[PDB]
Amino acid sequence: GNYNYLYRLFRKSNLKPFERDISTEIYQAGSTPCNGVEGFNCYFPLQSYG
Amino acid sequence: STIEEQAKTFLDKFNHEAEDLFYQSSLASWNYNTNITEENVQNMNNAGDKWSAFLKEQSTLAQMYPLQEIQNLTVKLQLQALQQNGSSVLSEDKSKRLNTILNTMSTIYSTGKVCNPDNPQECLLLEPGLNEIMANSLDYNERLWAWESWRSEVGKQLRPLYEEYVVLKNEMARANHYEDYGDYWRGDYEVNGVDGYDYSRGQLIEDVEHTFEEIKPLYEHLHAYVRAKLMNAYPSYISPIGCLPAHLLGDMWGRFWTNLYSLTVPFGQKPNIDVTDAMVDQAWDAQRIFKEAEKFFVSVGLPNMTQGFWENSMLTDPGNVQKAVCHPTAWDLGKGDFRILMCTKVTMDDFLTAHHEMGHIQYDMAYAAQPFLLRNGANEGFHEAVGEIMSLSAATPKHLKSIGLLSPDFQEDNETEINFLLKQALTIVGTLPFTYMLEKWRWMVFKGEIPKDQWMKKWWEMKREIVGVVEPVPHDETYCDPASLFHVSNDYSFIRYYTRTLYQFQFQEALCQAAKHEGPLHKCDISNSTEAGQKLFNMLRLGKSEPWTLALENVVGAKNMNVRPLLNYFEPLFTWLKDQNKNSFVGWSTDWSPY
Repeated sequence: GNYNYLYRLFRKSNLKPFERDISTEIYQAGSTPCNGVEGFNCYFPLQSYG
Repeated sequence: STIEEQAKTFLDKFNHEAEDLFYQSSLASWNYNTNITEENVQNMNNAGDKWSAFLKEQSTLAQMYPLQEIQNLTVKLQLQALQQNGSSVLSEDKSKRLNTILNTMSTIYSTGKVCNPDNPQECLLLEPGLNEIMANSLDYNERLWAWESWRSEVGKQLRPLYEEYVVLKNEMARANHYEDYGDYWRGDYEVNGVDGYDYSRGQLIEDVEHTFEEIKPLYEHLHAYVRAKLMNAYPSYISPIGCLPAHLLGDMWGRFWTNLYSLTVPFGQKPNIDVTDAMVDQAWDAQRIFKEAEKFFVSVGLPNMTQGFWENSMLTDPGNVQKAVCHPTAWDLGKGDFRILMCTKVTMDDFLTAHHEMGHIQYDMAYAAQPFLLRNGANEGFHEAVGEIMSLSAATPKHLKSIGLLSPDFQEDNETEINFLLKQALTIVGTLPFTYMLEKWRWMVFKGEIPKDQWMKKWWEMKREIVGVVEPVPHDETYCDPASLFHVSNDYSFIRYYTRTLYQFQFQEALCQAAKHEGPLHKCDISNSTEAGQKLFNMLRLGKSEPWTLALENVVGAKNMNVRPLLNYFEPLFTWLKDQNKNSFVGWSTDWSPY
């Protein structure tokens, strides 16, 4: 398994044409604020490929 | 911010996180099955433990998502398939004892012991032994002795274990906010949340009973024919009014009647359609067999095999250099790679088993366009039926003579057709009443209709009334007869085979009428028909995303499970059986126990 290539999966809005994002803040799907740690609706934005 | 978005996010995360683990587990299992070493078993055990830990971890987060505030049917089905508690809503000691009982029953059933009396040796395992003694022998004494020993030594010894197993399964089923374990097993065919296509969980029993009521005449005629042909072999052992014994069914449990073809053959002077010797006379191997199977599949409309299918499959037994299981299995990795593990010989049965495995791989590639929670067949019988129909349609003499196996100048006599129909009957319908009786017994022992005692009594009375089998030796209330099978001693259902049998004839009739073919169904070849292939490909893409009723309506046009295709298929044989049973007695009677 080659876990060197990753991809962004969770976002809060659509991206603009020819846009590049560097911030890797955790996604929030619920009303509960994510205090920098994972939880019920607090997931990591970057996901690795196999 | 709503529940639907969070549910979709969790589902996508689980599907993206579980695919790699499932692929690693499948690769470890493949390396274990293709190479028996001390490291492959450890790797497979570690992969299984990791998969179990991941599945147990990704269940509490899924249970928190409510199901009564969901408008999407696919998300609801995926959550229902993911929130399956199973053996989690119980106690620690209870679950540990249940697992211990399951493991010890599995070990006792897998090891086995013959231990013939007055002989300090020859106590063999499930290896070659009483199997061929009960399959291809004509001696009554040794068959009766084996049928008594296999049921008395691996019988009452597991009676309290089986009782505790049933009690714990009923407790687990009732603790999961559901009905008894029988209802938990019947819930596999449950369809809810769909208007018009809804299928009640209790309607399956009524449908099975209505199909069996119409199967009854054909099975009675077949049993009468088998008894008439068997009376000439065992003089003063079977009455033309009584029922057939248990140890004279060509099987340890009487499930399959394939070994009775050599004794019930009407035309013994007419050769069969075995083309095994025709392939060995020229250059033929497993590679050519798989190429011909791929050519047959692509002639209907199915896509070709993947690139990794021809470079990773071990279609040839490597020999004594390494140990590898030769059991035909269809591997569904889930990442575009599909391979078949089978030591394909140049025999005839392997020719159809290869087509069965190829149909399995085709169904896998068809439903691989869905999330991980849906990459499976509609029910537990469709995945096998998709390959079974192809294996049945590929065993026709017309296809063999079109490929180049059978000679073009070979005449199609009716004796060979009658023999083939009788063989198909003995190998298909011979297990339907037994399966029905076993499933009804399991349902009644799990629901609570049967008390703690009088299990074997009701078992034998049903095997005498419904089935035409009678025990040669009377058994008391202490023996454990029904636990002599593999599905009962390892927690496996049996209605899947009955559903596959009731669906294969429907699928065959549909694919034959979609190609504008005239004549009987037993000679209808599914070849050079793009419309039927396209319909089958569109139907296989549903899987678990849509209910099985919609799939049956799209592939056939019916919303229930009908048996009329089976009658239309067996009519050429049913009429012959009626004409042959004119000077005999049809059916059987009770109160004829050979005591």
